[PDB]
Amino acid sequence: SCPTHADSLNNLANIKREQGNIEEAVRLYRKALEVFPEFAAAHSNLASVLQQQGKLQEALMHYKEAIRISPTFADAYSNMGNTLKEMQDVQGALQCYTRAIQINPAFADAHSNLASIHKDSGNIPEAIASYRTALKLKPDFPDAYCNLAHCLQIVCDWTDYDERMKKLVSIVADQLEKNRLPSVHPHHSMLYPLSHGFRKAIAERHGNLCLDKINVLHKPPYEHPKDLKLSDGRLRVGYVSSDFGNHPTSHLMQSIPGMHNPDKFEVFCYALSPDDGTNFRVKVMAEANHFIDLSQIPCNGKAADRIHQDGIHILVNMNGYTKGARNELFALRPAPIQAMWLGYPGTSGALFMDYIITDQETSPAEVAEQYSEKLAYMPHTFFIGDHANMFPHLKKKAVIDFKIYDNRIVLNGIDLKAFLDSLPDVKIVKMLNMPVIPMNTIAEAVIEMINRGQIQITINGFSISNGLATTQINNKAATGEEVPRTIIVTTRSQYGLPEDAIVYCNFNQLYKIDPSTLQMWANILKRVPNSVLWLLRFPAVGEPNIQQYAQNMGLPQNRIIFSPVAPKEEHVRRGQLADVCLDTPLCNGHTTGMDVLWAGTPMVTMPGETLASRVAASQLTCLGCLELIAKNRQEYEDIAVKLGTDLEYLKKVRGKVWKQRISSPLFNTKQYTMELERLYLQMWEHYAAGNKPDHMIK
Amino acid sequence: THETGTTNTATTAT
Ligand SMILES: O=C(O)CCCCOc1ccccc1[C@@H](NS(=O)(=O)c1ccc2[nH]c(=O)ccc2c1)C(=O)N(CC(=O)O)Cc1cccs1
Repeated sequence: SCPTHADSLNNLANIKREQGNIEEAVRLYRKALEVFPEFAAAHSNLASVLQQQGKLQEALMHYKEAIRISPTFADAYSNMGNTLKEMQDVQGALQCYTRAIQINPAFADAHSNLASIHKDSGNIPEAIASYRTALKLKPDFPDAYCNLAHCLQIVCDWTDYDERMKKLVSIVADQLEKNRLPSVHPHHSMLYPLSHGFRKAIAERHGNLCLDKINVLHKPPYEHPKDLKLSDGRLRVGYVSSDFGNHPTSHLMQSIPGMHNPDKFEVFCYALSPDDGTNFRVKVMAEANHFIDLSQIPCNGKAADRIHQDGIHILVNMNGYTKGARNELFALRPAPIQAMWLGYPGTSGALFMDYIITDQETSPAEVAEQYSEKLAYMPHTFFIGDHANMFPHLKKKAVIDFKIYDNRIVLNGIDLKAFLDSLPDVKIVKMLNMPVIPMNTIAEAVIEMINRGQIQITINGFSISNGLATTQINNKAATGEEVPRTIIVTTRSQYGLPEDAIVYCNFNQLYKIDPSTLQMWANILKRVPNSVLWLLRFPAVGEPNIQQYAQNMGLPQNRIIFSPVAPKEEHVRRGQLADVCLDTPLCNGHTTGMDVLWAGTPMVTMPGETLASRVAASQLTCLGCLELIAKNRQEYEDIAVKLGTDLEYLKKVRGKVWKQRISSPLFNTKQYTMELERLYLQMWEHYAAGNKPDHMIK
Repeated sequence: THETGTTNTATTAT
């Protein structure tokens, strides 16, 4: 037959794929293969759309067919790499990309896909070089440009930052106008100066990818319950998460399933990840009424069937657009009410989510247009943490008077009070109050342990541990799986912090910092002569960039001190050494905001307009420290400078945080669960009365 | 962190 026939079907299918007509594309590809069975391009193109539909094994089969027909078919190798990467076979992906680039060194797409492996592997310098090769070969390449831009964000390379933001916004505008998937990921859109409409549109279009993967299942709509009779009057809530394990989300809410009222609620936890063997997974499996390992049910149709058979009334999406999500489960709507909660700081933009659980501080009603969901308000803040359960050894502290400071040499421990009963020369300072160990024999031995770098010592039968050696003493304590047994010593000397100056800290990933933020921090340090900035090597290759820009702003290098990433327990504990935390305005600290407040460290924040830029102020409002919340950059700076220069004020504010972390609702998981339950019932009564979702802002 | 998206290549038949 004429070659134009199969060629025309293949090329028309390519167009249909571009337009989003995936089902039509599949038909045309398969008809092309009917007309011309040995059609390498059609095999590879078909496999591309099957990949997009989640039919990964069938895609692999057709990639291999294409390559059998054409051993040097570089397109097919690069496309196959993308499928192996999605299947988590990183080595196979690399072997495919390196083969494609060996066949065709000028293959722009293959260089950019290779770069995505280096980016995910933590090799940012090599990712950057490969993205730049891709853009050299194909100067108009939105995927490469935007992922390169995020590489540069990660390492705080701000070269031509203003022009980078221009082009990012231009790319998104063009892709949205042309009905294409934006090359900016929803979770990254918060970092760039895009309109709220663009951010919600980015999210909606990423959610539509889930539709392509469920439509091939041809499942009918689910019949949903309209009463609680089958559940004996109990409301069935299902928590869906890939992060039941050693993950920050468990560090936040692992207590909540077990605190639900069993008289009125039946709790189902659907894990999207296998059991990692940590106590976090043990606890949720033991305390939930039911625990379902969906990682054993990879078909989203069969997994949604399981949710529906359990009779779930409210299904809670804890992933949003993060690693491990299976939002296909929510697209299938196995429950009549589906809510976003906690794990993802932003809107799904998707029709299959009814609510986002938030609060009036985080998401004031006047910005409801930023969200596709209806707002459902928790009464104080929607954020929560398990710090009271995980880190009770930090509820009290004592210090050593090496001369009195509350944050130069710090001891914490469960048996710390019992220990101090034995030391007759301890002094009690009332700003609860703080015991002060004088510079005696015991104190000298503790300081000798730190200076000498010993792991622990024993005094009066009490184990005293070096705070830098927790993983050698008890790995489960370092991770937060268990409460440390010993008395732990934490000191500014351990981290190179000055003994006689103000320490401002921020322990966030460096990509949450932008030039405007560092300039603001620079203005503060210039106004507090005795002061340094304490930051984290995340990643370390960002350190020289921050240092270079800080010096361009008039800050010498010795004003910024970096520490490595620490295990969870040390990370929270060493926050006690700072005087003040400077929150990132672009995207706040979220978990890290809870962490510093639990240590008693005041956090200064300037809430923005996005959900992610307003969480810290929501936390401080619940805590009851409205004076740490700035309305603009001037106020942010003035607040931080006053804290660093008026030491009586600093003592007062730190005392407020230290006390109100306990007395306010911020860390009260029992009160949170109770209020969360009241919110679920408002949702259920609303649905049971035959109403579509509406704002629950009271 | 999530996995970085990739770019599929559409092959034109000639
Ligand atoms: O809510 C927020 O504020 C942002 C959450 C973003 C998601 O993070 C993820 C995702 C998947 C797996 C694990 C994590 C982190 N766990 S964690 O409980 O948040 C933690 C544990 C130990 C730590 N030690 C330190 O010295 C400083 C911070 C720190 C944080 C993690 O272990 N990180 C460090 C690493 O991977 O090397 C990531 C960081 C977050 C903030 C600074 S680094």
